[PDB]
Amino acid sequence: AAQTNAPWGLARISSTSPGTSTYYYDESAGQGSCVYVIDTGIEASHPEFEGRAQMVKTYYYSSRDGNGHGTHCAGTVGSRTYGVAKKTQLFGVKVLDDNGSGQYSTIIAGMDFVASDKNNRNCPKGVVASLSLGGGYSSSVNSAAARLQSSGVMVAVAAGNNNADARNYSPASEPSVCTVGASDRYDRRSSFSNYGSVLDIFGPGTDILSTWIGGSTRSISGTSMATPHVAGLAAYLMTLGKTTAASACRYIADTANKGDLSNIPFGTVNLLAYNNYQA
Repeated sequence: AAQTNAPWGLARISSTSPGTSTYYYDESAGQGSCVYVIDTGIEASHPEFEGRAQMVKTYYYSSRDGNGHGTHCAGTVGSRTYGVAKKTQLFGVKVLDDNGSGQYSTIIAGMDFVASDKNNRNCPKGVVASLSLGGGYSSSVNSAAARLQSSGVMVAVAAGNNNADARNYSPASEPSVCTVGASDRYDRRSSFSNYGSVLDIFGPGTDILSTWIGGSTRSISGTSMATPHVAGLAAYLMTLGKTTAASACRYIADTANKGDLSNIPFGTVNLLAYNNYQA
């Protein structure tokens, strides 16, 4: 399948070159997979989600996304126009308040929630979790991410936006999950992207158009935007049967575009997520 005039990040993930604008992908499109977006919520009524999104858990007075961040990330995973895996099922877990903030205890509870809740959902092609959040190093936060991964969920987490080594941030620093840095449309490391040996992969993160609350759209930047590209890619590849939740991060690194990004610090992987789809 070909989506013309796609957001640059979608085109990038199906291309061996920057500078194109059509997204190419197998029509299976993540059907039969599920992606949990652990964030500020998801505006599930947005036409872009086509009834495939739902809130399953909140720790606050509402499950609605009063911020936009979670809706944007969910849109990059799976919206019809802005999403990588256009037929996946999206499940929202609201661990962040409408200011985008959350206690680590709440975030940990949300991760353990997903590890159990997947057993209440129909995801025959596999389960992914996208975590566009983080703060300073916490062994307990890392352990929760490790448990979620161990339970059979492909966990993708943001590297962070400090232009610093991600070893000092959580869950970015957890070795067993997939830690995602950000790049721009010219294949440069995004100016804010964290780096370091703990990163597994880069995805598009600068000037990313996606869904927003109020039935709208907007372009924003962050490792929060790169992470759902990788989460959606994992769901798409799992639906194709090419990999599993336990092996998808490694498979994405195996099949990435290699050596094509600029301003990658010595010791950080130079790997850009790529779907290897041959039309």
